[PDB]
Amino acid sequence: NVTIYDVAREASVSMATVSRVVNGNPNVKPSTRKKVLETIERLGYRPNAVARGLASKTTTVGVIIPSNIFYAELARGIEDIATMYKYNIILSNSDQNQDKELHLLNNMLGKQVDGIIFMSGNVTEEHVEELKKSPVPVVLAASIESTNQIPSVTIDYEQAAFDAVQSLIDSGHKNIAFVSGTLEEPINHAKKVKGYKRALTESGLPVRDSYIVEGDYTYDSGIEAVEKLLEEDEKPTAIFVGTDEMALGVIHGAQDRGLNVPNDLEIIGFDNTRLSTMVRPQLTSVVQPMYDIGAVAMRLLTKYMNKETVDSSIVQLPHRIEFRQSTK
Repeated sequence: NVTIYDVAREASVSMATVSRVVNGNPNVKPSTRKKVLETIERLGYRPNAVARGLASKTTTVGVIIPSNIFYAELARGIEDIATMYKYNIILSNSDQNQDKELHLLNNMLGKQVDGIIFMSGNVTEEHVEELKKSPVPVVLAASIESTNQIPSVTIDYEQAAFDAVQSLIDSGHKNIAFVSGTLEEPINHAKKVKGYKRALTESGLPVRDSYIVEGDYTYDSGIEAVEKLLEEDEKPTAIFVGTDEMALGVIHGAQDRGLNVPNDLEIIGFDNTRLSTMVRPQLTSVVQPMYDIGAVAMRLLTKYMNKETVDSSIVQLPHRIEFRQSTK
């Protein structure tokens, strides 16, 4: 676990000075000795290599993650398998794709065995090519790429969309819109949009291009997008929304236009964020099983880092929908 280097950093001296103190050099300022000795005791540094190696090794895993809540459960899920697998977790918050890609080349100088679990809200194509570099195998969690060379553990977004929209239809709505995150992202253009379309097709419903409004993942775009849809000639009576945060906007814009949300306009969102229970018509919304996704992820990774069979990439766990008050 612990090197000369670790000690020298911690006591703010050079490696050569930690050795000097390890070797009992007598002309080391004794304040220096003192601090270097306490750092040694404190960190648990042994000067004997055969002992230092004996206390250590064991198979470790980097985890790159944006950590509010639905992120936390994904963590717990990973942590819980590391724990019984007796592996170790390097966790690290990264948000900016610049922060994201450093962490990659970053913990990429990891340690014994090694492998990496990655989760981002979308994919850099850069990202698809840095993953492929790293010798250690990478598993995507709650992240897709269309780059289906990267093993991924997620829900079925397209079916989850489909399922979100189906409940609207089962409830009598003909005129149902979608409010998406940035379409460029495959969660959107390639899944929730498909599932939304298909839900409409399979019940022989019109698939208007104007019922599909693109937001930016903020609460406002959410608000803007309702303004737009509410200006349509025949207005939607129900709206699927690609994330919760935008959906709070959509409920609120409607409530600002005098519309009762269940009664004039049913709304459903995605992920089951803290916010879904922080609006008043409480947002019925799609629950990913994030604990499982991180667990199953960690296992997947493991079956790679050990080199074995089974199907990757297409690991899709089930989702469900928490029906709350923003549907009838």
